[PDB]
Amino acid sequence: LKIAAFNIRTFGETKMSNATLASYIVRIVRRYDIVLIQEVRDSHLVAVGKLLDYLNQDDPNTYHYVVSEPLGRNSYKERYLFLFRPNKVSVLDTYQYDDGNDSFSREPAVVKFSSHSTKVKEFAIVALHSAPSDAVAEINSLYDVYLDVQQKWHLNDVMLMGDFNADCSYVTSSQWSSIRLRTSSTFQWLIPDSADTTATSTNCAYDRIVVAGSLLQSSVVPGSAAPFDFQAAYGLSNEMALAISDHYPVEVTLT
Amino acid sequence: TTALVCDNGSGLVKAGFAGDDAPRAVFPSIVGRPRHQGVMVGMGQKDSYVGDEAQSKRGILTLKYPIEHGIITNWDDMEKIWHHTFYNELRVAPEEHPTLLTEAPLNPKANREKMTQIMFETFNVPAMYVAIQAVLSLYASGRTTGIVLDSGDGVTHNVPIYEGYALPHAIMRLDLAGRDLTDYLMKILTERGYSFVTTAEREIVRDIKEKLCYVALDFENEMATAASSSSLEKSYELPDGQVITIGNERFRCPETLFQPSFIGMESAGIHETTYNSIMKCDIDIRKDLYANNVMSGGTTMYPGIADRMQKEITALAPSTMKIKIIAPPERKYSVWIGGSILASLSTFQQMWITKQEYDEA
Ligand SMILES: Nc1ncnc2c1ncn2[C@@H]1O[C@H](COP(=O)(O)OP(=O)(O)OP(=O)(O)O)[C@@H](O)[C@H]1O
Ligand SMILES: *[C@@H]1O[C@H](CO)[C@@H](O[C@@H]2O[C@H](CO)[C@@H](O)[C@H](O)[C@H]2NC(C)=O)[C@H](O)[C@H]1NC(C)=O
Ligand SMILES: [Ca+2]
Ligand SMILES: [Ca+2]
Ligand SMILES: [Mg+2]
Repeated sequence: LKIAAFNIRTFGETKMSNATLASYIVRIVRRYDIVLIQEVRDSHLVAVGKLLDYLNQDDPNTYHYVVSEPLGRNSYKERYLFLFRPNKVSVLDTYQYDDGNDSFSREPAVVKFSSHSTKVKEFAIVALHSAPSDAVAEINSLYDVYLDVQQKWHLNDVMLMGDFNADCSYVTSSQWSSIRLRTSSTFQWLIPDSADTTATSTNCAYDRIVVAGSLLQSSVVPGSAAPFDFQAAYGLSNEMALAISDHYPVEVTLT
Repeated sequence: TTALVCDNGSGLVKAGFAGDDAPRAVFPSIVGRPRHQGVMVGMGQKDSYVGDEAQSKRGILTLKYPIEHGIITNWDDMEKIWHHTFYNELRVAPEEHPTLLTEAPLNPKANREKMTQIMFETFNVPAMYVAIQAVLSLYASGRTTGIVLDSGDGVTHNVPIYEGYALPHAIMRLDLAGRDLTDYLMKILTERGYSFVTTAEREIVRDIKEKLCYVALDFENEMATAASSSSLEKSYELPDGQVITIGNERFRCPETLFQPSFIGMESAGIHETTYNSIMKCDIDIRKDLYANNVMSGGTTMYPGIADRMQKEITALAPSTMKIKIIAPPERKYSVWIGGSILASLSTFQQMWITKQEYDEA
């Protein structure tokens, strides 16, 4: 089972209407059994529908979706979009964290999957694209989101993932001690602080995959979690690379 | 016991309670079903969306318009629209309310019978009535004789009415109305150098149409005025905050009603179809039709339109004929208002078809 989280810079109609860029996004999505797409700026779901048209052109059930409404504190809004292959996994349940805009600018989408191909049978994925200027507080808050999932679904097997902005000027070395999601031994951080998850010339581990729960942690293929450098993978110029996104997907495989 | 009034159009449903002065619910006449399998976060799989939610989620839907040129053509989707109207928009139980529905000029009898069957058998309404849209608009203006120009999102009709009787031999239909004007505005703004094509850009163009367009009294003089000065330019601030300027597009767009050739249609304009309709009527009622031209419908809302109609009909009519165009400020809803007045009359209460009558017939 391959799972990814991918911030696609200004994912929307203009980008999906570009045949070249659309093809690259489709190629990347197709790598995964579950993928979380962030920075969806798609007022009428038109770009989401176009992506699904391409993905499902041959077999109409290649991918199914879970999508949020537009989220944000002000006029700038983004959706979370999960795409998944229904033959690999099934969505059992979904919700939007609300305890919401008090704790997150984009309230996390939470999806429960069942998964018969892997050691873990049911697990949740929590999505977050944090506000960079609030990254410490928002990542620390995911600890409370975790407790919520536990309480709601009596479930300890939870993956938290997305563009957490978790490095560089947004989270410095001394600030990790302020983040319960990092300080708690409950969580394994699969994308290390050393990784580069930006397609641009910065060297930042902004994008992250965190796992909680015995079974889930044991399903992870050790060493499989990493950024997917699509510029290298596809032999792209840096300019073509950045036209796709300023971030790489971060991925992980379950066995 | 309060009657409901539902005025179903090609583009918009206008629905509400009889005796109210405006419809409570106005929303697009659209049903959309998802093209792919998935859910909105925290929701179950939906079979379809109706109205505003269908428009705002349209990118992952296939949209259907159950009403075409004012006539109901998809009964399954029309049922969904009515269900949404009763349960979601008005939040009433339909078996508790007599219901007035409206229909287009020249609606086939079989269509009216199907509307009636669905209301009684599917929705279990206790009574109902079907009225002709143009007759309701006339009634709302306080007249029983006159000629109605009704122009909405999908169709424009001229309907002469004599002592409350719409004369079907003289009704004219023009398949050009608001949706065509919006598309033409999009086209000519695009020719100017702007870029308006997406779903969202069409939404903005519809707004520009409704806020800045107007009908020139003398189109060729207005074109010359627009060329010689900036006096007819108007600014419009887009959602993102950038301001654009629109000039002769403001009056070229609704000019299409008088010159359908602007969108490649070979048809007479609305002034000509008005005249032609009056000329199909007995000469002895024409004086009364010319003095009582009532405009109805969203697409008659353009500033200038009444003056330009008065001018063009004066040019066609006998030179001593008294010509009057009546264009009520609330005329985008005047069909619905006429229905609201009628359904709220104690006088009217014996015109309802009851379920008992429907059971006996
Ligand atoms: N102020 C305005 N100026 C110009 N056009 C307008 C205005 N307000 C509404 N419209 C147009 O009116 C149309 C809707 O009017 P209406 O509700 O009478 O139509 P309908 O009943 O849905 O359609 P039809 O009567 O053709 O079946 C839309 O095209 C809308 O953009
Ligand atoms: C789709 O996106 C590509 C990549 O951004 C666009 O290519 C750029 O734009 C023009 C193409 O003529 C070039 O001058 C740039 O150098 C291109 N960048 C790269 C990296 O090739 C392309 O134009 C877009 N296609 C369409 C039709 O919009
Ligand atoms: Ca980098
Ligand atoms: Ca109408
Ligand atoms: Mg680093």
